[PDB]
This record gives sequence, structure tokens and C-alpha cells, in this order.
Amino acid sequence: AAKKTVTKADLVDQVAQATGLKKKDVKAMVDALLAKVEEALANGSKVQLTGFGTFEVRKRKARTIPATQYPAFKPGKALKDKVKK
Amino acid sequence: AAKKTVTKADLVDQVAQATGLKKKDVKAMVDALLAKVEEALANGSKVQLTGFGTFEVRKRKARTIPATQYPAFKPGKALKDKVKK
Repeated sequence: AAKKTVTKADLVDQVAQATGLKKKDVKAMVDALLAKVEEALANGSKVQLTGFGTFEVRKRKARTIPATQYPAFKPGKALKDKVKK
Repeated sequence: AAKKTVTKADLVDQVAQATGLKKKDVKAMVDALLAKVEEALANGSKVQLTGFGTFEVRKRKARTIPATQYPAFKPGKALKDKVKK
């Protein structure tokens, strides 16, 4: 990649530019968005982002030692297709 | 979960509410944000969201039939910790 790592800060700048919205506002939106995705996953919600992918909490049964649960992302078809060479 | 599936549309509403920003603006920001994450992954960038997790393109070598590549998400520690029971 020309830019090897794109950060949250880089994305705020790119989104401010693309939308013409204030950087201060985009920054507040991104932090709130991630907080709300977290909150939803903590409640056991699926977080479905049409056209992008789904976050969900997956479980490992105790057999697997004790039962555990963890966050995961299932990429959508559009995203899978765009990342193919 | 009280809300079994949280959608992109639900998140726009939750973020508008939390930030006091206009729904039209939050909607534009979210669509741009996801587009820019996609674009970065298509270029082979890592997308690092401090405090949330990292998206990256992973490869399967041809041995595995032909070589393939696919998007993946590695959740960060904070998110992993919040999703534990």
C-alpha cells in the first residue's frame, strides 16, 4: 500500500474532506460511533452494517476449559469482492 | 440482547443523539467512513482504530488451489474485555 497504516485520525481527515464537514464534528461522530458499536456488542447485539459487514459476539463452549465469548467481524460480500486482487 | 440487531440506520440515530449533530450529517459521515475503510483495504492498507481494533487483508497461499486474499478484523483489547461476561 502507498499508505501502509491508515489510522482513526487519518480516517477523520479523509471523511472531513469527502463530506465537507468540520473535522471537530467528524471526530466526535467517529468516537461516538465506535462507542455505540462497543455498547451494542457488550449487550450481545449483532451490529449489521449493510454493504460492509457484521459484528457479533461469538461463543466458545466450556468443552473447547471454561466457556468464553469474543467479538468477531464477518465481512460482507461487497467488501470481500473489493479486496480480491 | 434487548435489541437483537443494531443496524447502520440505528447507529446513525444513536450517534446523532449522543453528539447532537444532524442526522443528515451523521448519515453522510458513516457512509464516507465505511467507503474510506473499504478503499484503504482495497489498497492493502491496515486500518487501525485505536481502542477498537484493526482491519487488514489476509492472504491464503496457493498451497492451502489458488492464492486468495480476504478482509479480516482483529479486535483490540478494550473491545475484547468489554464483551466478556
